[PDB]
Amino acid sequence: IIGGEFTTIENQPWFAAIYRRHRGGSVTYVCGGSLISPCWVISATHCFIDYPKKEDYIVYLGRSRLNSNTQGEMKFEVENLILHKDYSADTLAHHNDIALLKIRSKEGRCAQPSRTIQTIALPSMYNDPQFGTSCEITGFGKEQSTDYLYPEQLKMTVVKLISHRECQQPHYYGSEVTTKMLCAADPQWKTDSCQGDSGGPLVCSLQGRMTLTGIVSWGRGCALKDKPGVYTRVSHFLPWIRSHTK
Ligand SMILES: NCc1ccc(Br)cc1
Repeated sequence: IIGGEFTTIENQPWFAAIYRRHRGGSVTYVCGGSLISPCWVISATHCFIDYPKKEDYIVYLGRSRLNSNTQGEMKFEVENLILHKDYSADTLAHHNDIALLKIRSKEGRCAQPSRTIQTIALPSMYNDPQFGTSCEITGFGKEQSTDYLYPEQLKMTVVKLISHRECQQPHYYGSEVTTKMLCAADPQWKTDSCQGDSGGPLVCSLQGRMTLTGIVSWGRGCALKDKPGVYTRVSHFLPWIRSHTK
């Protein structure tokens, strides 16, 4: 996350931290995700397309730090890694960039709510907030596009949903942005998601409830003028989600 502030998992208790196991025994961070039910984490297909075996991944919930332990955290294995059949990537854009991870503990349990772990609501079919609405994004991604390290503490920031009309303009992304996506950015372009924030939540208040409106997908750089963050539009994937969550 570029700009914004350091936070803790209690302020974003649906946030899932996804890592990959490495030969040589190293484990490194992959992407964010969101807990949409006790057994299911939603994320972005692009995080996993290169290495699609579930056995390689580990999901933490309740985790406020990247490479050290948080009290109350819970470790899970990936019982089912579901990537979208129609995923494809442009030079810039990714399409149908959505994924599901079915989680279970080695002891076989799914997630139990606590001070640091909660599910997040899906939006109702085709129901998104209006443009100009303020939403929050969260992640362990880079603090500056040029950095080589990820921050050790979880960050969040606030961005504003931008109209399709406006995200169409050729000084933005043009044809590359579609109706399966949402755009969001800072009015002054000073804060944004960045590399490593992919798969994480874009959270908006909807019917007096924190709702998972977007999934961090792609952008031109991070926090660059006229290049807002692009997000998978969750409200247009409910059939995919309901079907594959059975
Ligand atoms: N795919 C990494 C990335 C995602 C969002 C923005 Br904005 C920038 C980069």
